[PDB]
Amino acid sequence: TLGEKWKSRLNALGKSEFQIYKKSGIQEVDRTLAKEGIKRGETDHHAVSRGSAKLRWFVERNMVTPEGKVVDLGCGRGGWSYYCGGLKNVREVKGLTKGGPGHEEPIPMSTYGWNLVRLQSGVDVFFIPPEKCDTLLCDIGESSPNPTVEAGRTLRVLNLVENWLNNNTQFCIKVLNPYMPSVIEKMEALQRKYGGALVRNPLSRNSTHEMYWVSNASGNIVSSVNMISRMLINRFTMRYKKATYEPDVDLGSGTRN
Ligand SMILES: Nc1ncnc2c1ncn2[C@@H]1O[C@H](CSCC[C@H](N)C(=O)O)[C@@H](O)[C@H]1O
Repeated sequence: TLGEKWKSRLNALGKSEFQIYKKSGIQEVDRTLAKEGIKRGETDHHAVSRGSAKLRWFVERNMVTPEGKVVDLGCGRGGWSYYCGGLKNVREVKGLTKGGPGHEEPIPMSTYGWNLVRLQSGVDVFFIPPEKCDTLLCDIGESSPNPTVEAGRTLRVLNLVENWLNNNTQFCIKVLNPYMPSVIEKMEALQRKYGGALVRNPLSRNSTHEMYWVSNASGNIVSSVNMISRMLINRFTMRYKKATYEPDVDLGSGTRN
């Protein structure tokens, strides 16, 4: 497929060439100071990761309207959870991850609405009973040189999420590899059953073909992905181009009643 061609080409790049391509013409969050602040123990204002700004991109465009009880599957440090904790119609946020050595452990913060957020690692979302929620978030998906490996991992995530959804469910779910036939088929059925569409976030690096399945979006799946495969391929042709930066998000401080 067109995406697989992109994948072959990506795997043939040298080290230096990869790092450059990875950032060419993408959008980037200015994280220097937020990171230095967290390192000094600062728990107010800062986003634990660039995932906050990433999720904000979708939310400010109403592609996902987090509300009620939010479940963040694979929350990592908590970037997505903490951001939702400060959102108007959100009442509760539950984030889950593996954590442990060689894995991202959630960081305790005092950002706005932190008291509405509960994080816990040592949990493998794939084998715990599904819970009820109003919005389901999931940013799971480890990339690999081999697209068939990504296809399976992706299909696992899609089936995992299919269990946590009902209808009225707001959702933003990462789809690591959306171009492999197997994943495309699944997405067509899921779209057919739960709506929404796939969207490319300008903050995603060129090194990944990741797209997110957002509930409040529309668009033909096959058409979605290809449009993006062509983009990523075109970006290979770029010379001496870097990312455009933007200020990170300020998450406030304070509790919510
Ligand atoms: N089976 C599983 N169960 C729980 N967590 C998992 C998992 N597989 C992967 N993960 C976690 O999924 C996380 C995805 S990266 C998290 C980004 C987060 N949205 C943020 O903005 O900070 C990784 O940290 C990984 O540790």
